[PDB]
Amino acid sequence: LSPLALNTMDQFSSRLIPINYDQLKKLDAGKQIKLETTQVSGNFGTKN
Amino acid sequence: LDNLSITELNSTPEILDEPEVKIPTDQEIMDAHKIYFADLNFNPSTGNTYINGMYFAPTQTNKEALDYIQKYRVEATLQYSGFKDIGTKDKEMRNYLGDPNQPKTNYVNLRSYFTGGENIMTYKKLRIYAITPDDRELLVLSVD
Amino acid sequence: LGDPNQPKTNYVNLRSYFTGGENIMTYKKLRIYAITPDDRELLVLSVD
Repeated sequence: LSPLALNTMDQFSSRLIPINYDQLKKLDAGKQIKLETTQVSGNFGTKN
Repeated sequence: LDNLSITELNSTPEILDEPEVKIPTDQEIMDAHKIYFADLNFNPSTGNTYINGMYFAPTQTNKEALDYIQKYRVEATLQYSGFKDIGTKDKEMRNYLGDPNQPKTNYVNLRSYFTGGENIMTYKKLRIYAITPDDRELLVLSVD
Repeated sequence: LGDPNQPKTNYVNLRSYFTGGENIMTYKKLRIYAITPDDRELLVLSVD
């Protein structure tokens, strides 16, 4: 399956992720944006 | 014979593989810059015809070599000063020849370099060195 | 034909092809191939 898309930053998924003019110019020069995972939130299962 | 049947079969593999990075050689990088155009400034007083910038035309083969190169280093000749280095700057990726229809290709904006505001003369010495991510510079354009 | 009333139809933008900004001459050789999704091409236009 294809990867999932991440293009919102607000809590309700209604606001896109913007960049500046200079950051856009850096992107036009071939520079690449990296992604770093800092933490993950998750659940485990038990028996009630 | 026994148990003869006709069945439909379904299978949808599309590509199952992806191309390698295939970093260009120096010769390919040099041939990617073989075709170029010079953006000129002509405000008419007495044949001014000063350089504004430098294009690099896209072909059917030089895409991966052109997107491999940024940070062009330029040594040009100013109107009052002589032949000197004017620093290193990133590329700009403008539409070829300013045409809205032509694709975006590498553009060297010579007005943003470390000149003292002086124009860059035409038909004089002019050197542009393509700088790879491997920190090695290659002379890709020579005008004398 | 640029008519707002006429429907949208197939158009070939020859200004966007891999030319060096050069003009394309009329009443000279000109061939256009239609490429099917099956990677099959057909000579649908010829001008000499």
